[PDB]
Amino acid sequence: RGEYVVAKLDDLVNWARRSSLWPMTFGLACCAVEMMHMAAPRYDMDRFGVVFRASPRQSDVMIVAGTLTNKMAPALRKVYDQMPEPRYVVSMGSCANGGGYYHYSYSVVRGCDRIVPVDIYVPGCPPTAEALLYGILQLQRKIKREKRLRIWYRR
Amino acid sequence: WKPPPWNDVDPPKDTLVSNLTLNFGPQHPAAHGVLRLVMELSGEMVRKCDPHIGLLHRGTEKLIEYKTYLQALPYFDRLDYVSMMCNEQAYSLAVEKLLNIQPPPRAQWIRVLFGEITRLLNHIMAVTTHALDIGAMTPFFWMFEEREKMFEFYERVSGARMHAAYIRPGGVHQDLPLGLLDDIYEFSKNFSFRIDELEEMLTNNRIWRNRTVDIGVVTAEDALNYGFSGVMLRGSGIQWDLRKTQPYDVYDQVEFDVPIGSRGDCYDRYLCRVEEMRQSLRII
Amino acid sequence: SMMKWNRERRRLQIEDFEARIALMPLFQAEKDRRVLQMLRENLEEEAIIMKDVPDWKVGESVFHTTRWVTPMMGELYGLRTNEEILSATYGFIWYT
Amino acid sequence: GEFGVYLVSDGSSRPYRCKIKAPGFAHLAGLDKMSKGHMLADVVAIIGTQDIVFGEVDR
Amino acid sequence: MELVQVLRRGLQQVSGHGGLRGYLRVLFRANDVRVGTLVGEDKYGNKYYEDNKQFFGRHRWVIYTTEMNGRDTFWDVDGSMVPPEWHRWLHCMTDDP
Amino acid sequence: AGRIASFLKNAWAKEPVLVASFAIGGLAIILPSLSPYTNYAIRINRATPYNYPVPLRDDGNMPDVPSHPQDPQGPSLEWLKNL
Amino acid sequence: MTMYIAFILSTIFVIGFVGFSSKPSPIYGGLGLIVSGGVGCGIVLNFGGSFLGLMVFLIYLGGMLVVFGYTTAMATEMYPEVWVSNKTVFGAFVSGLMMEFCMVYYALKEEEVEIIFKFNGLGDWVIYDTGDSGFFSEEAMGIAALYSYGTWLVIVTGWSLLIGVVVIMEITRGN
Amino acid sequence: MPLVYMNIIMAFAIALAGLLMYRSHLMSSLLCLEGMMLSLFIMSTLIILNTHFTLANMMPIILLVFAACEAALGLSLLVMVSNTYGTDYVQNLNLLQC
Amino acid sequence: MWFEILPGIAVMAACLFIPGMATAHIHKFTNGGKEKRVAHFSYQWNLMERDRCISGVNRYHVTKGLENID
Amino acid sequence: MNIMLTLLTNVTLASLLVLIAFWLPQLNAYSEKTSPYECGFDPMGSARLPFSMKFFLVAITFLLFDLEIALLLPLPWASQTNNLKTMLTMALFLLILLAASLAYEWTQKGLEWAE
Amino acid sequence: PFFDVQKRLGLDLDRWMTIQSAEQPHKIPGRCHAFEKEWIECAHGIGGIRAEKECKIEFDDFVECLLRQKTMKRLSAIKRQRDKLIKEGKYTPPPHHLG
Amino acid sequence: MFMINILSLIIPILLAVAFLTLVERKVLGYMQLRKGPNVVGPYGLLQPIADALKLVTKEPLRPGTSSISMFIIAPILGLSLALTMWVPLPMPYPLINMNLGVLFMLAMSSLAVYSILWSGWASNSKYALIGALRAVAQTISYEVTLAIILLSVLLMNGSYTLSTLITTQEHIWMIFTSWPLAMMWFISTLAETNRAPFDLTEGESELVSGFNVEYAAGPFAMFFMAEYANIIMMNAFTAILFLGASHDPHTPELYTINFVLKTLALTITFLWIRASYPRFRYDQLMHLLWKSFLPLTLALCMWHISLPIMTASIPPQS
Ligand SMILES: CCCCCCCCCCCCCCCCCC(=O)OC[C@H](COP(=O)([O-])OCC[N+](C)(C)C)OC(=O)CCCCCCCCCCCCCCCCC
Ligand code: SF4
Repeated sequence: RGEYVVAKLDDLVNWARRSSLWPMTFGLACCAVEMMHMAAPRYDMDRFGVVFRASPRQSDVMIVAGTLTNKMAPALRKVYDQMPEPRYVVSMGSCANGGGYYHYSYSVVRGCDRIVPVDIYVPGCPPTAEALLYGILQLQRKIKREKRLRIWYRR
Repeated sequence: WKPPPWNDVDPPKDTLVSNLTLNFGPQHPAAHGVLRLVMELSGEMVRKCDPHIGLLHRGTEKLIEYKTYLQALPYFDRLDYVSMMCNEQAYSLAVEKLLNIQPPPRAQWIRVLFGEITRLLNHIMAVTTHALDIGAMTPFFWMFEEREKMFEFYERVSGARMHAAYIRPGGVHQDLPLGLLDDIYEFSKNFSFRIDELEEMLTNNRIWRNRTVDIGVVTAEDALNYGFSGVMLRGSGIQWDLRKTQPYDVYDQVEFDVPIGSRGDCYDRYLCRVEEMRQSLRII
Repeated sequence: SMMKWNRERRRLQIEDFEARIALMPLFQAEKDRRVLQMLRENLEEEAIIMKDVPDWKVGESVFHTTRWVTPMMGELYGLRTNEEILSATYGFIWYT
Repeated sequence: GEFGVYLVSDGSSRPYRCKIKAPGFAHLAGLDKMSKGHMLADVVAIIGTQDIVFGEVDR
Repeated sequence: MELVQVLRRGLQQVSGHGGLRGYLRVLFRANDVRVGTLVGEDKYGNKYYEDNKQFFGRHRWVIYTTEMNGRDTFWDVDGSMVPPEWHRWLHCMTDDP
Repeated sequence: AGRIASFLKNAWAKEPVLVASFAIGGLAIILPSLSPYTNYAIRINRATPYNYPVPLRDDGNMPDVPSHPQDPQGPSLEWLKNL
Repeated sequence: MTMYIAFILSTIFVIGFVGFSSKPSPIYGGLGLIVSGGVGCGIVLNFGGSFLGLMVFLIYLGGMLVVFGYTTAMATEMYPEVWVSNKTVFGAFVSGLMMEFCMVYYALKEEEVEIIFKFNGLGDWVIYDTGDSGFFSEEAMGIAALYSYGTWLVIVTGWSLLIGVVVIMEITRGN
Repeated sequence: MPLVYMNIIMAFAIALAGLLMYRSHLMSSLLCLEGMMLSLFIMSTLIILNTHFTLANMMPIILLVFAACEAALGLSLLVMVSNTYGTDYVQNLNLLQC
Repeated sequence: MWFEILPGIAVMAACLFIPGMATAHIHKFTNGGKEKRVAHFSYQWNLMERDRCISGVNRYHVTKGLENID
Repeated sequence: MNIMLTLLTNVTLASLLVLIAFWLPQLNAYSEKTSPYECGFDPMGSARLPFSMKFFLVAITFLLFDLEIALLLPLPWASQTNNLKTMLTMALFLLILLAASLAYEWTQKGLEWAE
Repeated sequence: PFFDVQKRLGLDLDRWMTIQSAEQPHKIPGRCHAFEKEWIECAHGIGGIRAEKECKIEFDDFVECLLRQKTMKRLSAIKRQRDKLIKEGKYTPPPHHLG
Repeated sequence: MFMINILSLIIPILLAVAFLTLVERKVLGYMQLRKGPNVVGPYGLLQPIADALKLVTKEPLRPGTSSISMFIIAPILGLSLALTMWVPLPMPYPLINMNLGVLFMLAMSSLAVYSILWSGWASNSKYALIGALRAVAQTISYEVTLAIILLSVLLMNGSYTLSTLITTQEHIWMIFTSWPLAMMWFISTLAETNRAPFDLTEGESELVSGFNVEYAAGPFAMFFMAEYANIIMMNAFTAILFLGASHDPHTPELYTINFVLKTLALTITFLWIRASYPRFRYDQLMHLLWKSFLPLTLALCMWHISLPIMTASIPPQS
């Protein structure tokens, strides 16, 4: 029936969305160079199918990597809106997650989620490279359990 | 109607050129994600550049007034986040100086070993990341495989990958796991080849030189007066190095050849760094 | 090596051209018969259709001289089909 | 470069004020004199060799 | 001759992975066709391997089970599926299972 | 002499490119004058019969032109196949 | 259709000319002209001018008009003055689409159009000439005569072009 | 005369009119200049190819390489105008007056 | 190792294979086994128009020789 | 016949390619999404200013050289002439005039364009 | 020319191309070589105004060879009458018209 | 059956283009001790499909200050030229046997710069505008050496007919006669094709993405497809030009074996270079071409115009 044909169509879209999401690392602090270590041939997320792409209009998922300050806050938000749909943000590190070490200071926003709708929370200070790689695996697993076409069919 | 000017040089109008204030960064890849560089341009020619810093400003010193000395130690690990152990070296040396307490000689030798290992950590990204922005991308992964190896060494001793929290006032927190000196020795033997790998890749390449040679040159006096330090002075021929002039810890009981350049441009510092890589390997 | 090869091609070209030279007599004679025959077919059609024109004597020599002129292609294929016209005007021209 | 820490101890068990000499701070200060008479595609080059990490220059 | 041995080793991979079915299974489930000695098995179906010939890292590895705590995991893969007592050995924190 | 050799070597020290191009341009402009094959080049170029050599009316007393395209009379290019 | 294919090609040529002649935005004016530049070569190609047709593509389509885009990129009038921005350019465009549509209708009925010159509305194919060109492309042989008989022309053309780079620097030097 | 020939002739005339009927952008005026010769180049090829004037085939290029040289002057004069005045406007190109 | 790249370019060999094989075989198939007789000059074109007219089936590629003349 | 058909078929295949690359992925839009991107900050208002002379200068020099190379395409056919001596003298004359314009251009600052 | 320097020193600069009946590459003709040769030799050593009227037959024939105005006017009337005749259906084109 | 042949040429070219990104990613990756895509399908065979249809399903945002119509015609022009680049290629028997194919091929390649100019203008951003102007001045500067090299190289061929190149190279590769021009040609194509070190047009590190700074999803694919399509055809053009191969009339298959193998190998060198050399700078880019490339090309053209007369080895025009 239509339910079966819509189940395979979104799966076909589901395949690419979980295998071709080009990430962006908003290089902020030691979390960023930690991401850069997963870029080493040790892990090479490119083998999963994701490549570091600049020009936020081209990317699908953007990773906050480091501590967020009020100065950095308006720019990080506005670049998030111009990021095309679907757009997912991954909080890497305690500072990005909830401020971490800089959670009480006068010039850090407590948690990056106060600015953007965080999809995946990656703990760590810094999160080890494969631990952040694990978060990317979760994001594809979360992407797998989406019902965009199913919802529209029942909409 | 007015009579024409006598010299026929009709008077020039208002300025019809602009300096095009450009908002470089932070999303721009070359801006380390966190830079607000703004500068003025007459065409490609640049007039002035304002490096608007602050996009990563944190309390740091503000909270140190409220954290104890032990609690304040991890702050330095996150200060110069590429040189993990070297910052704690500064803090531990300072704090133990006030306490008039000197660490045991075994602790001193551990600090210098990881300090120069940290010197390998920092210098690798310093050149490779510059190689990323300059173009050719391969040197990054080319050597970041090695960066994982002493990162694995960091984990074996302290227990964490980056922020070791190892160098504490009074020495080091823990002792090395048995055999750790052996594995780092294996890395040390093979690492000099990897340095040769880079020099083969970049040193004689025309494209790298022409994008680097005779670029950003400074005189010795301005470099010193500008408060510069380390390679920024040694690249300009300034004869100075803290480990040699004021040997802290056990740096006096070891010899190393400070790589003093004689041009001061971008190229001299690059050769100064790669030799510092080899001279770091001497310390290991 | 390229010097010797190019000289050989020039000998090959003149050999190819010489075959064309021998082929000119038959080709010229065949085209000579064809073009004037097809012109006569045009004139024969002219004197079945211009018989009713108040003043149209068939075969007016538009040029004043009695010297032969190569038929302009308009009066040659003008009364033929669309396929004949297209294949003749730009037939060589198209030929991708 | 020269990473120095200047702290004042009040005699208690906690630091009273700690100022850190960031090598990038002086270097980034001199970035203006660096860029004089150079290409825009060279400002990235001089920035690279200045060994600036903003966690250090921004304190 | 050397290329002949390498081709022979390539065919031995298919024989080692239970013929054609297992070779296609692991390739489309783990992107790995390298076979090592069996080293252990938890009470979950998580086949564990080990091959000292490989360099540090890939020298010991895993293919996860198909059924985990009443959950389908044939296609999807997770790193936390590893039980704790075996997580110690897998990450080379201890070279004895 | 001494200046010329020094200048050429000194120029070939900083720039190898333009001295090479000047050598090539200076060379290629010379050999065609002294080349012994240019006369051959025009001869074979003239030998190519693009158009048909229309026959001439035989009124007698021109033995040079042959009466048949096999007779020894007329232009011959036995050099061509050997060249 | 293939009866009057060159009728079409020349027709787009006229409307392409009306485009930039209607004084639109310079970038769009370039678009209208290059469209006319592209369609014009097809007219030449239909007549056997393969080399001449390809030239305007190489030195004029992808040549002259490319550096024109720089001056348009240099001028950058403070608002785009494109077709919708002004109303007289629309009137220029609408007008420029009128007479050639009017006269082609005038032409196609009685073929007796006498605007300035006596013009026939007959099919494009007629004026062609019948006869083989053998193995030598008539266009190529004529162009290759530059270095055979066009000796005087090519010296003057070369000298003037040499003066061309002399003047360009001198005027652009700005003392 | 063949309908094709009149199309280029009227193409020139409207192109020449666009060159003469100014507006506010001598950019657009210049665009009418090479287009005006483009019709000349196109038309010249038409007769020359049609009539088998073999040596005349040189002339379309000769017209081309020289009308192109005028662009070198015309655009270079433009930036000179867009330097002392900044823009490519024409109504402000009246400093001479008296 | 490096041979895992080979399947990536092995497919490429197939992709670039198709245009070459097709235009070769379509030319062969359409033109009765022989390749497309090209006419870079007007001479070769009017050669075909003789062939097309002389074939009696209005196709140049149909070749008919000594079996016709008497 | 086949030529503009090849242009036609390629043009269509491109147009359907962009057509379903627009309507099919049409989901939702916002002003911020359509806002210009300038390194992640606010655009102050630009792309409406002239760029000195150097880009223009190299543009004009290219055209002048491009027009000179336009004069020397027929050389492969020119080599098939009967009087080669007239050809090689004139063809060389074009070539060193290319050099002369470049040589003049070089010494008078020229290709070391403005800054 | 205003100063016929070409005639004085006898070096040919432009007149090799000025007419189509002169020497041509590979000895191939123009469209109207026969007519232009006739008109040219009619109007040599005569005078511009004298040859304007005396060599009138040659000029118009050569012009008609080049433009081909009246000849295709003949064809246009032929076609116009044909379409005004076969549409009403009095005469049918023979097979050789349609092949 | 001409239409089917047209499809039989264009989809396989596009199919090869998609797999380039895979081999681009993988050959690059292995060249730097990495692995490249190997999870999405066997050895990443399905990665281009995953990449392609994701960008197809990604919403194509148009900038607020866009000319929409110009924002669309430019990618159309870019890809349409890229496919039409292949119609005169001498692939055993060339599809469109244009006697002036080389002139045709140059004209379309030069016309490709209109995509760059309109891309920056329609985007209407300072970064896009300068990136486009920087891009176009790079390529238009490199046209002159592109045309001169062909004029010199083809001078020993006989004409501009691309099919005739096979006859000239029947015995030895054309590179042996003009190896100085072969590297002269190869670098200029690299600058034309906009690959590292000539990536200032894109400037992944310092110019964001150049003309593709805003182009996303749908209209980005055309530029990305047009870019990579030109890579093959330029390498294919170099393959036929200098690295010629024998062609048996009774077996055109063998020539296809050689041509495909050569052109894929030449493309391999393209990203091989991209993985070895740092990015150029404009002044170096402008200076290198007009100070060390033009004079050398001019002299070499002078060498090759006189050489056939020097050795009486002029080639037949037929
Ligand atoms: C009788 C004999 C007649 C002929 C003899 C000819 C002379 C002898 C041969 C000379 C060498 C060949 C001609 C010159 C070639 C170099 C031109 C040049 O400008 O060089 C210096 C140039 C410029 O060097 P530069 O900029 O350092 O110095 C130039 C000189 N100054 C400083 C004064 C300006 O070199 C380059 O441009 C470097 C390469 C740039 C491109 C980057 C990618 C390179 C990839 C290389 C590997 C792949 C090669 C593929 C080859 C083709 C395969 C099919
Ligand atoms: S979470 Fe930890 S590692 Fe990450 S930026 Fe904050 S302090 Fe640094």
